[PDB]
Amino acid sequence: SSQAWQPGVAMPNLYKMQRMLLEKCDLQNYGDSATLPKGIMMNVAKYTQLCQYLNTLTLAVPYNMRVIHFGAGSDKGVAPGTAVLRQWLPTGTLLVDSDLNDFVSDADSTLIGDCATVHTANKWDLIISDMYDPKTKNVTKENDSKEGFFTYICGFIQQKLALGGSVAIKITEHSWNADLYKLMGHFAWWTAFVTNVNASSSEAFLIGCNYLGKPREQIDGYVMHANYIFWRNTNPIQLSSYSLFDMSKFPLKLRGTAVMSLKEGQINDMILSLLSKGRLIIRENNRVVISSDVLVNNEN
Amino acid sequence: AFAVDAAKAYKDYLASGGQPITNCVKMLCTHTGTGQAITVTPEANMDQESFGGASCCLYCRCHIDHPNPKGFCDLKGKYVQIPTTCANDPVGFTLKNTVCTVCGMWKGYGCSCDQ
Ligand SMILES: C[S@@+](CC[C@H](N)C(=O)[O-])C[C@H]1O[C@@H](n2cnc3c(N)ncnc32)[C@H](O)[C@@H]1O
Ligand SMILES: Cn1c(=O)c2c(ncn2CCCl)n(C)c1=O
Ligand SMILES: [Zn+2]
Ligand SMILES: [Zn+2]
Repeated sequence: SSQAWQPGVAMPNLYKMQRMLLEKCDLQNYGDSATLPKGIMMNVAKYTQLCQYLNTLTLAVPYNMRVIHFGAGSDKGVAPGTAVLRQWLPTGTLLVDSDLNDFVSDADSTLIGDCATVHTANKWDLIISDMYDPKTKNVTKENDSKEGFFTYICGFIQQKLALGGSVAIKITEHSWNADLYKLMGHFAWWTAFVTNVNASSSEAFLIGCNYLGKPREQIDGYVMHANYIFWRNTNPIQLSSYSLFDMSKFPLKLRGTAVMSLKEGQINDMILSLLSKGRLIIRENNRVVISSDVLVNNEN
Repeated sequence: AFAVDAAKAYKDYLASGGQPITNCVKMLCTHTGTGQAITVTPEANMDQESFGGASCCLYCRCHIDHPNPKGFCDLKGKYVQIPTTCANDPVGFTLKNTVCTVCGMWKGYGCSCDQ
């Protein structure tokens, strides 16, 4: 297959339509690693391939675009994914990032704390999350839908994602949530995308493309995660860094997508059609204001 | 009249054999860019590497105030181009060198305004 020259592999539609039972994830290529270009970190490569794949979808790209990035800090105190996102996004794009622990970032603003403390007045055109707790990789206990930060993310999407906006949310075999899959059915299209540099891992990004604010299809999230694992379990993906070497078409094209403030009574089938085609964003174009809650204690 | 002199400390630390600050965030790019020093997007030419700006700022990385009286950072949210021969120490490079105000290249690493 020519998949080695792509940024990664998306879950084929026929796997989405199955009714599998959840099994253990057993990757044939588990523990192998891709050969990264000299001096390039895994997370720079991973986010680069994610953005290369998002370049093939019908993302809305307005003027004064607003992007928020959760789980943006690394063990090293820096924010490699944020740097890639800022490179990818048009210049001037408002980029906010967040993480539980302190880190140094190129974002326009950074919020430190649990994601549940993050509040924004405004809606967003793109939500990226790399939140992950490695304490979920427990192979000895049953693999249930997880809450924690996924509960926050589902609420954040429904309350603060502009109609027409898109999301990419990191999941793994054990780090997933049934309601988040259900919410993919509220976009005009969705997939699970595996980066070719990290194909030895059960990680994927769950991508909802163009938010419709209502269910377009009814997805059982427990069955769909089982369908995802079944796909991974039966389709080895060859580790590949190939796409990293061609950056000439990398920048997200500034489409100047229209932004409109509309009330619920005004979203008709024609509006929904434009939303579905990546041609319309619905939200206010006010000033972007964020905050994080701070718990106050006096330990004396 | 006291203030911590972080730029001096890092210079002396390097001079006595200390290992340069690591984990500066190197970008993928075409390496066909303009070669200018600090840019809104990666601009490495064939002789350069591009890095996330904040990860190459001594003051950002050390969690200390910037010497700008407004505390503003030249690098944060931008990309810095580092000569490949100096990419083992981007923080040391950006600290020690100065950008030409006319052409935007590093003095002595791209700026030809003195010919
Ligand atoms: C895989 S690392 C992300 C690394 C980073 N995105 C990069 O580019 O290198 C996962 C991150 O998710 C964060 N995280 C886990 N649970 C969180 C929560 N409840 N709220 C905020 N961040 C959380 C962790 O602090 C951790 O830094
Ligand atoms: C923890 N863990 C594994 O141990 C594993 C695996 N694929 C094969 N193996 C070996 C045991 Cl079946 N994945 C995806 C995984 O996450
Ligand atoms: Zn700085
Ligand atoms: Zn000059």
